[PDB]
Amino acid sequence: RDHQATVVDKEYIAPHFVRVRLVSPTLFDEVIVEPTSWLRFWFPDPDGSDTEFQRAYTITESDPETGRFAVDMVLHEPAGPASTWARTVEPGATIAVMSMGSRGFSVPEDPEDRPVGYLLIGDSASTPAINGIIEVVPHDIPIELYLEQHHDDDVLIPLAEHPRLRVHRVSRDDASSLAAALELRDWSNWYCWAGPEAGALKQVRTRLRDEFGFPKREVYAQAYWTEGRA
Amino acid sequence: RDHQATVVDKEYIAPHFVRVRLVSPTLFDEVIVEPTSWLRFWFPDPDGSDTEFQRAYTITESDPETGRFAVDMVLHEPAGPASTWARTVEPGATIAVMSMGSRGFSVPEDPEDRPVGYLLIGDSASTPAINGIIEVVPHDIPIELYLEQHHDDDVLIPLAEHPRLRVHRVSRDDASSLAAALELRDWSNWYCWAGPEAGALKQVRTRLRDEFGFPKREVYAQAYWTEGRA
Ligand SMILES: Cc1cc2nc3c(=O)[nH]c(=O)nc-3n(C[C@H](O)[C@H](O)[C@H](O)COP(=O)(O)OP(=O)(O)OC[C@H]3O[C@@H](n4cnc5c(N)ncnc54)[C@H](O)[C@@H]3O)c2cc1C
Ligand SMILES: Cc1cc2nc3c(=O)[nH]c(=O)nc-3n(C[C@H](O)[C@H](O)[C@H](O)COP(=O)(O)OP(=O)(O)OC[C@H]3O[C@@H](n4cnc5c(N)ncnc54)[C@H](O)[C@@H]3O)c2cc1C
Repeated sequence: RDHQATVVDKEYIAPHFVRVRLVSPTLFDEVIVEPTSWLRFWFPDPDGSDTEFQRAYTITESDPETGRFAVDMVLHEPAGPASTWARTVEPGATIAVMSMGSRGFSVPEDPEDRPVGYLLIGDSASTPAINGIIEVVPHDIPIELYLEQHHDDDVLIPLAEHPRLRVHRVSRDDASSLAAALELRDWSNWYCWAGPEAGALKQVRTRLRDEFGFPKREVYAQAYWTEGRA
Repeated sequence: RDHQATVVDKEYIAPHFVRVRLVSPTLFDEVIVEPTSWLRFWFPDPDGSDTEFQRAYTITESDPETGRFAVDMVLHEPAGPASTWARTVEPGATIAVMSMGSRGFSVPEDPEDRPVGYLLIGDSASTPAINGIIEVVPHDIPIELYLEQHHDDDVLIPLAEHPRLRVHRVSRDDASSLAAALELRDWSNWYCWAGPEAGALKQVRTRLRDEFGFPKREVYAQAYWTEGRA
């Protein structure tokens, strides 16, 4: 079930990173926001037709009592309907939103059931999701963050703070760069959350399973976008 | 004159080796970056007072058009105000920086005026400076690199690539270990750049002059730190 949402504000978090604030009073009814919770939007055709384009974006602000919420959107090159929308939308615009397909992230209750560390892999598009994860990881658990870099402005996108976060930025030469940048160490009992580009995710998953020995139950991997395709 | 710099990013190049990225548009108004160029930072008191502590760090990244730059910092043991800062600083923090007393490294333009080889001596603290040197040494000039080792993780600190680079690692038993490790060979017309610990440098200089026959003008020696002293 979709809901209509009205844009109320727009803030430039980084030069190519736009936070769009909306309101949808019935959206969060029985829908609890978790780390990496996301929404489907039906974005308008920039060229003016009635065709709409469904894209996914992570929730970065939420107030269930008012239905106010926000999403952070990368202004990527080349552009698409959603990033064009982020660039040009003004408060007062409306858009249909839906919550369906989103599984949350959670740290186990028992400390002795928790991973001995989190391996987070993504880029600018999954930084909202990864930031939500970092904000809930206990302070005594280390975090190895790998961010595939596409522009110099990427370093300006704010990251969540954590006392045991170690950040690694990866220059993308091809789809093999992200998997090759991963440190070869002991990954025993670690948990991996990966939301990178589709072509890079393929070679990342292969490395996690075969070389790093990650079990399936300790990996969540979803392609957040695809190079050269919608 | 100092300039205010804002921290924009932090990356863990090695487990005890942190690259801190900053921005300061006015810094590169009168500063030209050369190999081994360094800056003076006024680090804050980790204990929370108004006292500041001036320390030197090598420029590893620089963009004069935007004012963005980076330094690589060793997380040493025992810690000091600067390495504590490297461990604990978050993006958005500010710090005063100054360029004063920094002389660069250069290779003679005339090939017949160039050294027949480069003898590079240092450790993790002078590895950013040494890397900058390696990157500009012509491919037909051999490089003999000696790095005094303090921890096993020191081999994880990336070195610059060079077709004629030969690396030698030295375990430190005392201030005499580094000098004794140097190979006794013909060093005629070689050039030496040395930035090790102060006590080790004293005995290195003596061996360069008294035993290896290095002229004073073919040697650059600068102590980068002192054992048991701030
Ligand atoms: C669960 C989920 C959550 C997501 N959350 C976010 C979020 O919070 N913030 C965010 O910015 N993105 C997020 N994404 C990714 C976003 O949906 C994609 O980037 C999407 O393709 C952008 O839609 P678009 O209309 O702008 O471009 P599209 O029409 O899909 O593609 C047009 C062109 O732009 C390229 N392109 C698309 N995205 C990128 C990109 N990041 N970087 C470089 N090039 C790109 C494409 O390769 C293509 O060539 C999420 C994806 C998923 C699956
Ligand atoms: C021109 C110049 C450029 C330099 N560039 C760099 C650079 O790019 N990256 C870098 O990491 N360092 C660099 N150094 C060395 C750095 O300035 C010293 O390590 C400095 O002492 C660090 O300041 P601190 O506050 O962390 O420790 P301090 O307060 O000075 O000393 C605290 C304690 O830690 C010890 N200690 C200090 N440094 C080290 C060290 N490397 N290894 C082991 N023990 C140490 C000291 O002996 C002392 O006991 C440079 C020095 C010079 C002169």
